[PDB]
Amino acid sequence: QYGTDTNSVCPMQALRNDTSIEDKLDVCVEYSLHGITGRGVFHNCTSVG
Amino acid sequence: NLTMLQIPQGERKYRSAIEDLLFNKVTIADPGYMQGYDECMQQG
Ligand SMILES: *[C@@H]1O[C@H](CO)[C@@H](O[C@@H]2O[C@H](CO)[C@@H](O[C@@H]3O[C@H](CO[C@H]4O[C@H](CO)[C@@H](O)[C@H](O[C@H]5O[C@H](CO)[C@@H](O)[C@H](O)[C@@H]5O[C@H]5O[C@H](CO)[C@@H](O)[C@H](O)[C@@H]5O)[C@@H]4O)[C@@H](O)[C@H](O[C@H]4O[C@H](CO)[C@@H](O)[C@H](O)[C@@H]4O[C@@H]4O[C@H](CO)[C@@H](O)[C@H](O)[C@H]4NC(C)=O)[C@@H]3O)[C@H](O)[C@H]2NC(C)=O)[C@H](O)[C@H]1NC(C)=O
Ligand SMILES: *[C@@H]1O[C@H](CO)[C@@H](O[C@@H]2O[C@H](CO)[C@@H](O)[C@H](O)[C@H]2NC(C)=O)[C@H](O)[C@H]1NC(C)=O
Ligand SMILES: *[C@@H]1O[C@H](CO)[C@@H](O)[C@H](O)[C@H]1NC(C)=O
Ligand SMILES: *[C@@H]1O[C@H](CO)[C@@H](O)[C@H](O)[C@H]1NC(C)=O
Repeated sequence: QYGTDTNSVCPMQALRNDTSIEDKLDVCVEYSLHGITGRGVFHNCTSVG
Repeated sequence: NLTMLQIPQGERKYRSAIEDLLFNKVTIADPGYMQGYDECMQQG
């Protein structure tokens, strides 16, 4: 199943070291957040949800 | 009395009073011709 949990199941071979977004704001990056992957542009915002 | 149809007499205005009243009752999105790309970059 895809996208039904806030955490994921991952094969060990797919794991990578964490990186920060602080020096990569407002530019297109590839992301992998707790198993959810994609491309996008990130900006600091007031918290909602 | 033709006041409502005339442009009032800083930078000069470009709308009469009645034109102002009409435009204020219509909701139109701003396309941002000058710098809309950066404004959208300021996401919210
Ligand atoms: C020969 O022809 C040329 C071409 O026609 C003539 O040149 C034009 O002359 C006029 C008059 O001098 C110039 O107008 C000024 O332009 C300023 C710059 O505007 C740009 O930047 C703005 C942000 O900084 C931006 O908002 C603006 O774009 C919005 O507005 C335009 C219309 O003006 C729309 O087409 C855009 O889509 C956009 O609209 C959105 O925002 C609007 C405003 O909220 C909404 O109404 C709209 O629905 C949209 O949501 C553009 O990119 C601009 O700053 C100047 O603004 C002042 O004057 C106008 C008109 O009186 C007021 O309405 C403003 O509020 C503001 O007022 C006061 O001005 C004085 C003096 O600057 C200032 O001291 C005071 O503090 C201001 N205070 C207030 C109350 O706000 C003004 O619009 C125009 O740019 C020229 N075009 C060029 C050079 O290409 C030329 O004169 C002709 N020659 C002869 C001899 O006739
Ligand atoms: C012509 O009509 C306009 C309205 O269409 C009059 O202007 C208004 O007058 C009232 C009362 O002084 C003000 O509160 C409004 O703000 C005015 N509206 C404007 C200036 O757009 C105007 O006084 C009339 N002229 C005469 C001489 O009858
Ligand atoms: C990832 O982090 C671990 C623990 O700090 C470290 O041992 C490893 O070398 C890091 N890998 C890379 C490629 O930097
Ligand atoms: C992001 O915004 C929040 C809330 O406005 C602020 O407290 C925080 O410090 C900002 N982050 C950075 C890295 O400046």
